[PDB]
Amino acid sequence: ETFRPGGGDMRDNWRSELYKYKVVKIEPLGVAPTRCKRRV
Amino acid sequence: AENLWVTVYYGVPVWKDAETTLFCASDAKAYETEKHNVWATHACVPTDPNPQEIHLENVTEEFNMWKNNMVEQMHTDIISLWDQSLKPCVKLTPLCV
Amino acid sequence: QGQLVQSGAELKKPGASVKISCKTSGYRFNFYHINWIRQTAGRGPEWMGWISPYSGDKNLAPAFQDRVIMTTDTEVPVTSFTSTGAAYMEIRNLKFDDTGTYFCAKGLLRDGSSTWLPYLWGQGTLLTVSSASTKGPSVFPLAPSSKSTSGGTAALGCLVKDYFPEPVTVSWNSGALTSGVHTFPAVLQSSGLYSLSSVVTVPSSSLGTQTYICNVNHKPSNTKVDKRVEPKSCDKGLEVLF
Amino acid sequence: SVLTQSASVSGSLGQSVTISCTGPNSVCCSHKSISWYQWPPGRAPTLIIYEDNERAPGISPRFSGYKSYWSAYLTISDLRPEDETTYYCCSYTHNSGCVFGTGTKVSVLGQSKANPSVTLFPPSSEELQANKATLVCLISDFYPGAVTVAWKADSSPVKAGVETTTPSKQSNNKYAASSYLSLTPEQWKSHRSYSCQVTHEGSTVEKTVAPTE
Amino acid sequence: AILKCKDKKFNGTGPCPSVSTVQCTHGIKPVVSTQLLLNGSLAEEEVM
Amino acid sequence: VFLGFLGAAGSTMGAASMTLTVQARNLLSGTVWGIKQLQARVLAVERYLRDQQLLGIWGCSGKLICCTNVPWNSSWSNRNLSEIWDNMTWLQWDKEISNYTQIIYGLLEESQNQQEKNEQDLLALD
Amino acid sequence: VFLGFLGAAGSTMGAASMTLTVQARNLLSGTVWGIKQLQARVLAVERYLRDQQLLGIWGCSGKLICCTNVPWNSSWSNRNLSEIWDNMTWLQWDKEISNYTQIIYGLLEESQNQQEKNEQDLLALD
Ligand SMILES: *[C@@H]1O[C@H](CO)[C@@H](O[C@@H]2O[C@H](CO)[C@@H](O[C@@H]3O[C@H](CO[C@H]4O[C@H](CO[C@H]5O[C@H](CO)[C@@H](O)[C@H](O)[C@@H]5O)[C@@H](O)[C@H](O[C@H]5O[C@H](CO)[C@@H](O)[C@H](O)[C@@H]5O)[C@@H]4O)[C@@H](O)[C@H](O[C@H]4O[C@H](CO)[C@@H](O)[C@H](O)[C@@H]4O)[C@@H]3O)[C@H](O)[C@H]2NC(C)=O)[C@H](O)[C@H]1NC(C)=O
Ligand SMILES: *[C@@H]1O[C@H](CO)[C@@H](O[C@@H]2O[C@H](CO)[C@@H](O[C@@H]3O[C@H](CO)[C@@H](O)[C@H](O)[C@@H]3O)[C@H](O)[C@H]2NC(C)=O)[C@H](O)[C@H]1NC(C)=O
Ligand SMILES: *[C@@H]1O[C@H](CO)[C@@H](O[C@@H]2O[C@H](CO)[C@@H](O)[C@H](O)[C@H]2NC(C)=O)[C@H](O)[C@H]1NC(C)=O
Ligand SMILES: *[C@@H]1O[C@H](CO)[C@@H](O)[C@H](O)[C@H]1NC(C)=O
Ligand SMILES: *[C@@H]1O[C@H](CO)[C@@H](O)[C@H](O)[C@H]1NC(C)=O
Ligand SMILES: *[C@@H]1O[C@H](CO)[C@@H](O)[C@H](O)[C@H]1NC(C)=O
Ligand SMILES: *[C@@H]1O[C@H](CO)[C@@H](O)[C@H](O)[C@H]1NC(C)=O
Ligand SMILES: *[C@@H]1O[C@H](CO)[C@@H](O)[C@H](O)[C@H]1NC(C)=O
Repeated sequence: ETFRPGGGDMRDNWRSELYKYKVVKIEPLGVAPTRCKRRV
Repeated sequence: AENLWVTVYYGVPVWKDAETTLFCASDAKAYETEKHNVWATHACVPTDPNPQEIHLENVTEEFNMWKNNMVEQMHTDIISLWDQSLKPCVKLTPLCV
Repeated sequence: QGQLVQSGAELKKPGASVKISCKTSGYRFNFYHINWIRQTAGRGPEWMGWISPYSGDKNLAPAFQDRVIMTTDTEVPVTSFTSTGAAYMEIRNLKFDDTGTYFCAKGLLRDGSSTWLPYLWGQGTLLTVSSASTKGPSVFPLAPSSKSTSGGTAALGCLVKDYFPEPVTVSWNSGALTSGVHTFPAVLQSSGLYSLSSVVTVPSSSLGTQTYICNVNHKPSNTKVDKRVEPKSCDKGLEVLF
Repeated sequence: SVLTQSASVSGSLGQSVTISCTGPNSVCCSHKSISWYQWPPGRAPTLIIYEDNERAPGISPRFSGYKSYWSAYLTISDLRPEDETTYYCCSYTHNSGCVFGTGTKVSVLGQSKANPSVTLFPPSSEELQANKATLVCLISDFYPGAVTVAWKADSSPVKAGVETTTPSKQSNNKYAASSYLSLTPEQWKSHRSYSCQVTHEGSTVEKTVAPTE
Repeated sequence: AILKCKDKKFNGTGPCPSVSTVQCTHGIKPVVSTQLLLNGSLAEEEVM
Repeated sequence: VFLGFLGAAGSTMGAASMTLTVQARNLLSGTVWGIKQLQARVLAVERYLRDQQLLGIWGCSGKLICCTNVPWNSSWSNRNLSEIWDNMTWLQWDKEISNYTQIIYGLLEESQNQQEKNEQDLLALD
Repeated sequence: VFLGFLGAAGSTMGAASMTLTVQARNLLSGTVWGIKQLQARVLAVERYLRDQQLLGIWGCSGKLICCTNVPWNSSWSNRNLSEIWDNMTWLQWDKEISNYTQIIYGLLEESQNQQEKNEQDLLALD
């Protein structure tokens, strides 16, 4: 196998530093069942 | 009793993969470099002196460096950065003599 | 909602050691304990101990407090909620009363008063402790017999005679013929050797439309035998149909 | 074992059956938890009840538990043919481990009778060149699991080389067994025929092969 | 929030055993270059 | 103990219910390229008030925890009390009920405080 | 029945009081020309919090419906109970009381929860 230097797309240069990061959104609203009822 | 009832919880550790608008941060010593705003750091938010990193125990999340949007956002930032820095600069239109 | 697979059955002489593995899949290996329970024909079911892959904490029974070592490998992530792992256990100072089946079990819950409780179990690994050496089996073909003349049914099989130690798995046509297969338990002879029998019920009209090959496997001796059961019977009550 | 259960208990189809599980105060039952397991011989056990009265995930509501201050109980309503097996209980806590009981063999009554299917095999040609001779008496599909096997050499009792296995439960909720007779190549060619008598509930079945033909 | 993978061996794709969360990523210098990556973050143990 | 923001993410729901006041605290947090953060922090409060509006129109308003008079339908992944809070994470749980999340929300805003509060107006006049 | 957003607009006040949780739900809803919507959606949450602030400083906080300890002045269009909720729409009603709307608002924020809550501080110390 033969390997040669490349590049061109500068987006690759950022991937070498952003490989350990990703964006997520927090959705704090979660419903769950339990034996608890409110008042009347 | 034995029959369950729903209960609303606010502040649960629940997240999903998405894309948003990220902002910048670049220390406080970098702003002291001045020289009429070098590169980008002009109205950039000063970096938190004591950053916090919370290790999420028992958590296994899948990453994808090739399908990460932070790159496509950063790339469009540096490009736009290049244009804004050349707008108030001297145009060499009559140098094609 | 996963699967626990252990190593094959081994034969060990008393005084020596043996290491039984237990590979898991289909769930997070570190989120549940790994219990080890054995069962002999003299002391009944006995709980040996458990170990938490997350922390590494162990709790052995006083009976196995000074001759049993439990070890677990690191978790290998597959998905965000499932993974693959492997748990081991090492019992030293083997004796004659240590002969039986050893099981590994997954814990029930993560938190509560019954976290370590054995819920999901493996298939078990048979352990035989004897001074006797390993002896290969002798497979003999069983001639087809008449089961029902008016029904047009028959029954053929193979004979596994004189083997040691247990167990022995018998399949047909590389696992193609499974229906009507009845495998009987072995017998403990006076010599100390075992011998079982396998028989599959098949119609009499099937002769040159299906090949009957019984697959007897004996891993302890590392030998496999493929016998071609002759479809031509000798039963006079079946010869009428032919 | 220090944990004592009932030796044997029975129950009819469509009915219920209670299994006892007691012992000293050191194992039962104050400040102790009780669990139950369906453990078929030779197979893998299945968790039924955990924490006294709570059912395991995927367990039919036909099972129910109850613990007193001196003993615990397990009621199996609407009995099934596949419920006839051995059931063990376990005394445990959050810290300590498991202490299994003596065991309980549950017999389901009210089941239909099943005539045994017996097939006797003569010694193969490959064994006659060894040379040996082994008669194979296979027993299957009989209920309950309790049969006796006697051998005869030309209508004459055999007391040498007679061995019979223990009745084992199959997958179709029935029992099976196997008997073998060790003979010499001379006796196989000196006797007109050999038989395999199987007795069950007074009724005795018999299959006979003949070397003469 | 921004999640950060903290395992020493990670090819950028797949599940991560040791995950941590942060508000701001580390100082990433936008060095524009080709063929040779300059002034970047060094890998752990074996080269990746 | 304080694991921090999103600390008990891998912990059980019962355990993570102790860390509710932590993820709630850091949820709001107090020329171009500067408009990058403006449009982002505007969406930040819109995202906050959106959940707060739902949290208000339901029988809650008071954040963190609150009960409701809605029977748990077995079709919504029939699990037991000890099998949810002591054997499942919030991430793992939200993955199953995600199909019925929009359904449950409707039974909280409409069926409850619209019928409950109107019921109270009849009880408070006497 | 669900007539939808602004459904019972032509219906009586008593009937339209059943559709309160509907107009409240769709009230917040989750280079130039793109700044057109930004400045608009910013005013959207300011308009929301404005009403929410009034709804909070009064003896309400809890949305939809709430009672108050203010006697209805006859000068504010003296109508009867059955002549308001069963013979008048909210649009038609708001047209008459529009003159006294600012007056009533003052009797709710000042006269009540400033004197009521302070009263409670005296009742809660004992
Ligand atoms: C990430 O995931 C992991 C895995 O999923 C998870 O770990 C589980 O955490 C839960 C709690 O949330 C654990 O469940 C509890 O376990 C308690 C531990 O049991 C005690 O007893 C052990 C046995 O002691 C015997 O043996 C020793 C010899 O070894 C002997 O000397 C003793 O005398 C005794 O005979 C003991 O070893 C163990 O000690 C460990 O823990 C202490 C801290 O407590 C630590 O200092 C030690 O170094 C050692 O690591 C421990 O003392 C158990 O007590 C507990 O039961 C009580 O609590 C529940 C409530 O949870 C009550 O309802 C109940 O009534 C009891 O009061 C409970 O069972 C579980 O065991 C973990 N492991 C698993 C599931 O594999 C992490 O928490 C997760 N973390 C995050 C951040 O997500
Ligand atoms: C080029 O690579 C070299 C590595 O050979 C870089 O030198 C290293 O720089 C790092 C900081 O980026 C130093 O780490 C520091 O270590 C001290 C030790 O206590 C710690 O207290 C600091 O917090 C920090 O982590 C590292 O020591 C240093 N290496 C040596 C041998 O001194 C160099 O900075 C790189 N140049 C660039 C990126 O322009
Ligand atoms: C990155 O590493 C992961 C290991 O975590 C690789 O995933 C495995 O890939 C092999 C083949 O390359 C498969 O046989 C395994 O089943 C994969 N494991 C899992 C959990 O998916 C992944 O392929 C690697 N990526 C690249 C581009 O090499
Ligand atoms: C669910 O848990 C409760 C504990 O209160 C128990 O009584 C019940 O039998 C359990 N049901 C099932 C189906 O596990
Ligand atoms: C519960 O879900 C089922 C769907 O499986 C549905 O038919 C039923 O109406 C639901 N229960 C109620 C009370 O709506
Ligand atoms: C949710 O629904 C989708 C299809 O609508 C289905 O594929 C998925 O399995 C469902 N979730 C669960 C937990 O069953
Ligand atoms: C009611 O309105 C009249 C004006 O017609 C005013 O004089 C009177 O003071 C008002 N009542 C109260 C209690 O303020
Ligand atoms: C409100 O006041 C204006 C003048 O201030 C008056 O013209 C109008 O009639 C009043 N509204 C009603 C319903 O009377």
